[PDB]
Amino acid sequence: VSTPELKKYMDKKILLNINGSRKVAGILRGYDIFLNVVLDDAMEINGEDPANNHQLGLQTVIRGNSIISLEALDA
Amino acid sequence: GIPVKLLNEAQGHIVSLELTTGATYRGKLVESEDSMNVQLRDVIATEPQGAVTHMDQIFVRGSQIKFIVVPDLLKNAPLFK
Amino acid sequence: MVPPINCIFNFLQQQTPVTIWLFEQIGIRIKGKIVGFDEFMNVVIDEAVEIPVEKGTPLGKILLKGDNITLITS
Amino acid sequence: RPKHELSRAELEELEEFEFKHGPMSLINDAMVTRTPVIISLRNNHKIIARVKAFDRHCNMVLENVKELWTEKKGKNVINRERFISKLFLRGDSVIVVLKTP
Amino acid sequence: NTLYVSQLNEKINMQRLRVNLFLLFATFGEVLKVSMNFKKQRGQAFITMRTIDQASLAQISLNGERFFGKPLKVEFSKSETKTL
Amino acid sequence: MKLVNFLKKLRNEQVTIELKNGTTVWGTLQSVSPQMNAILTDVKLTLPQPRLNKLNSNGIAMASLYLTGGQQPTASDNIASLQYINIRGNTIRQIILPDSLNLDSLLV
Amino acid sequence: KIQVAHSSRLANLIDYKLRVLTQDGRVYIGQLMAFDKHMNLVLNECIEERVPKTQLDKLRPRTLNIKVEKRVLGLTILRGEQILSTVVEDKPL
Amino acid sequence: KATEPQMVLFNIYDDWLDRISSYTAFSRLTLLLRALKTNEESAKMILLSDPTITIKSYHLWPSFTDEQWITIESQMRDLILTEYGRKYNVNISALTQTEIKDIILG
Amino acid sequence: MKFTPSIVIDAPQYYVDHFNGKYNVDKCVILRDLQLETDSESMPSSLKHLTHILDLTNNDLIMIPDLSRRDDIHTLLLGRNNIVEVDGRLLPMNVQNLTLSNNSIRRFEDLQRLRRAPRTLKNLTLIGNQVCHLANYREHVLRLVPHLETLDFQNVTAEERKSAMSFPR
Amino acid sequence: PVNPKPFLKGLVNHRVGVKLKFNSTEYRGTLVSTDNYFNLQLNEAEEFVHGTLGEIFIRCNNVLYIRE
RNA sequence: AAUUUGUUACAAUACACAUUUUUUGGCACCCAAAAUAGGACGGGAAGAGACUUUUAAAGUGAGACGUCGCGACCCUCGCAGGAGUCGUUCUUGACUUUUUGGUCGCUUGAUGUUUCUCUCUUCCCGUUC
Repeated sequence: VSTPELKKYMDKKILLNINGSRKVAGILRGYDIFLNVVLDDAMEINGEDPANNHQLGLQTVIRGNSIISLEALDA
Repeated sequence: GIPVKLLNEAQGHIVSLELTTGATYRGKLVESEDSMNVQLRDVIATEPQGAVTHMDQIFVRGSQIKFIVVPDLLKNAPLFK
Repeated sequence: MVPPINCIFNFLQQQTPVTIWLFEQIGIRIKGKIVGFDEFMNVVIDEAVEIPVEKGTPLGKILLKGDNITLITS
Repeated sequence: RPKHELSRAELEELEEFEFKHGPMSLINDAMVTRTPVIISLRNNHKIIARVKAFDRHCNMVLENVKELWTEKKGKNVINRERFISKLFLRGDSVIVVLKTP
Repeated sequence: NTLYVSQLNEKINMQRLRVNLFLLFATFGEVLKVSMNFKKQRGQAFITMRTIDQASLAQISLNGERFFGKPLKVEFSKSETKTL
Repeated sequence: MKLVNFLKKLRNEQVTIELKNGTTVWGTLQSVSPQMNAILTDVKLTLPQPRLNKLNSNGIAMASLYLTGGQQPTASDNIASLQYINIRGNTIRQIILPDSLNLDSLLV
Repeated sequence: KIQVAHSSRLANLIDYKLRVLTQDGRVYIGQLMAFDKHMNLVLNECIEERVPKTQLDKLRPRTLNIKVEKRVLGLTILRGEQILSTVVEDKPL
Repeated sequence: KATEPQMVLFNIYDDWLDRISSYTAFSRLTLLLRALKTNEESAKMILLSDPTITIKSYHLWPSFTDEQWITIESQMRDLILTEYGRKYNVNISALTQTEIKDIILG
Repeated sequence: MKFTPSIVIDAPQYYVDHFNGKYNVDKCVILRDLQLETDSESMPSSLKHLTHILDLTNNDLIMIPDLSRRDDIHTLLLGRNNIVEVDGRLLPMNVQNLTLSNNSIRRFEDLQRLRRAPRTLKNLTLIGNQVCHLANYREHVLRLVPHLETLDFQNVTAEERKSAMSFPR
Repeated sequence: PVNPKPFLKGLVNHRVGVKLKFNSTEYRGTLVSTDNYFNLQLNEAEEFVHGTLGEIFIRCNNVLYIRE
């Protein structure tokens, strides 16, 4: 019905937790009414910052159902 | 419904959040929608295991929210007439 | 802005291969060529293989439900 | 064609078609012919039940249904059977339902 | 109704102090307010009662009573309480 | 057709509402909402004992059962008795209705 | 203890102190004020009570005394998704 | 489901007559025929009571090994025994075979 | 008059004690000056309604006994009661405080009634009782109280608790 | 450019396996009909997790994927 | 020389909705422990074994978040959710200002999560046959 308001967030590098375990960081591109969030230059954060972190793809889309909290690391 | 309208009445005030993942986000509420998904400003975070951090801005999905703590003085607010 | 399902339509026509993560309970991730999709984000994948989490077996042209979708990643 | 375009009677003809011609026709033909059905729930407990009634959400009324549930701890198994004369079953728990010969 | 206490042990905790006060004042009458809202401590506590008579009695009896080392200075309040 | 409209004619009957937790509720039934929210009156709600060398029962259902305030201290097994429980609709799994009532009259 | 009206719905009861059960095994006790279509309700002065894991072991079948760790949170708004069942504790002031 | 007059052939006996001798199976039929009136709803409660049981497609009766059927007909008699009994007000012990037959046949 | 069920029913259970819990019951027309000469009978009429606090202050009660299983009850105010002995097995796990000021409890009678506990109460006031005057009464009360958080407003001194424990050993 | 619904309309009365999300169980059988929600009906199905099953109804929420 | 009837508006209840944001379920699983004909079970205290620490002598499985508490060589004055203003008449509305505890030890507060590995003797108090 109503679109979520991310309007200040887009183009800013953002960390968001996928499910209980996961945390993905990427530059937010677009979003929809289900909160499905597509972002680019995705990276999967882990305990060891440079080591266990591995990039996903040039463009990644996320189902809004697996989104828990969304924090922007940015202005 | 009244429960969501009270959340809209709590904008700009310090509120507490319990996500169903077990964490606790206490801080100032900037935005809220009728889907109960809110965004909070200058918020202290408590992980499910107790580790506490601080983040400037946060957006949470309403489906993952469990309870929201609202400043008590909203109890007598006109919604409940 | 690039709406997410627009991006998926750019996965359909650009014929780029995608890896897609499922829910954390199932323990497999699918990868293949996304052909077409519905409003519910349930997608048909041509030449798909299921990898447990590289010896996974090839699937086929397979319809995958959107309820179990977590990530769609190129 | 989406459902919000149709009128009040077109939904009734649509539900009549879906029950008569469709997947749930397996249950409907099972209700009229008095054929016992096997139902697996999410719980993992299987009921052999005769269907008095069913519905869109798949919730259904069964009479004389028998419940079969096994449990194991450290690979020690026991099979338990429970008989209830009347059952109303909410449809979200079920997964597979088969029609016995 | 209200009775403004003074000259008491500041070293004791707030909630505990309140509890103690409640315990003390239950003999005279029904204590409406457990502890003073300001909670500055160091004696300053307003024991709100239901009846004035009870309050009066309390004032009479517990004037310079030994509570946590020091003698409590009982006195009637200037302004009426918010609850009353 | 909404089969929930059947349950609304079962009012004032002894029933067991067997929930998703495994918790079972015996009680007299009152008005059932269109979402299948079921409100009962005099209810004894308990958890079955899987025997199986005393395998551990539901850990969440025991806590939720003691936290109703209706569990009495001297109960040897795990039960609680209380008046007026209101149950959300999505929690219900099975409903065992009495043997006496006839379906042919109520299922119309 | 307290006898609720034999036919009383969630609308009939207001300002009664309730006892709310969630899916996670914790309880919110307090005065109900509003509620909604999907049954997310507003409690006035609410205290969440929880059962200790050692306490949960004690609750297993054999006078029991459980130490129930609880914390006070005023004027909350619950979510209908989490709510499991509701019981009445007291009657209004 | 028939909106038109027509002749239709079906077998009342089904499994039980096929299993057990013909004199006895009519008697088991008559024990049933009295009973379903006295079983207003418990019929489908008692006949389906064993859910393992299924009705054959050609046949009408629930096909079974016939031991519960002897239990079914006995329970059904007791329902007939009480319903005939309660209207006239007789004790269950006072009921005798000559009375039990008079209940069956009358 | 005598503490009946009707009286209990009548009692004002509206104004909740906001310090802790809810439902601060005052039995009869008013528990403060009710004049219950006999022991607290008909406790079942309350039926553990609700740190549930009951004020029995300014009443004739001789014995702190006759309670029904009350899970909620955490606070007992018993001020101006002619208490002599308060031995019971009902209110054991329940209860966090006990105010016994201006009563008739004996130094030996109070000690005898409890019989000792591994853990009990948490707040206790025995002020204006004959026993408190008695020599080594504070030491005897600490030994009897077993575990205790307070003794007549002053906490049993940590060192005093240690010495009392040594006396017990 | 096939989408899901025409893909199910093209898979009618063909042999299709369906993997459920739980035990990695797949029902292999001839599809009969589908609903709007993609409820499934199957004939001559076989359960793989080894058995043979005459007729099957599969609710929409429990299926993981559908293949031919 | 207040009651009843009719009409209008508002509020509440029931006629709706299985497709990621609440009600047609991501569902379920760690595993194992009492039987007899003076005896068990719980709680508290003491001793010992095995654990830890120092170079024989010291207490009881170990390592990590918080939670409110026992001490204080510190700070600190001491009586006012409420307060002010304006409208209005003997206490009401509209508009503005914004919680004691601020901290440190704990010579083991006291106490819950989460990973790994493998108790006996003596006294005191309650319950049961």
